[PDB]
Amino acid sequence: GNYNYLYRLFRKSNLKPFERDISTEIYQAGSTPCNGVEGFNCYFPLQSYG
Amino acid sequence: ASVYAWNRKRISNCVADYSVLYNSASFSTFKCYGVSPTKLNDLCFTNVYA
Repeated sequence: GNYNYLYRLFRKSNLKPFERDISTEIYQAGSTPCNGVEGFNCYFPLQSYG
Repeated sequence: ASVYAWNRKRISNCVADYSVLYNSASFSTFKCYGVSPTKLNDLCFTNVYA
């Protein structure tokens, strides 16, 4: 498994053309705020291809 | 019901509030495979099999 290539699974909004997002901030996927901490409906935005 | 005789409920002719279902913290698994959880309140479907 080559897991070195990653894509942004989760983001709040669509990008502009020629816009790059490298910010590794947590995403809030539910009603509960995450406060930078993983948990229920709190996921890392960057997931790797298998 | 049991899993060999799973109960199928037909959800139709009604308006469905998926935000209450999605914001509930009792659910340990909420995984969608053909739609988005945040767009369930925006999309429309003919019927739902539960």
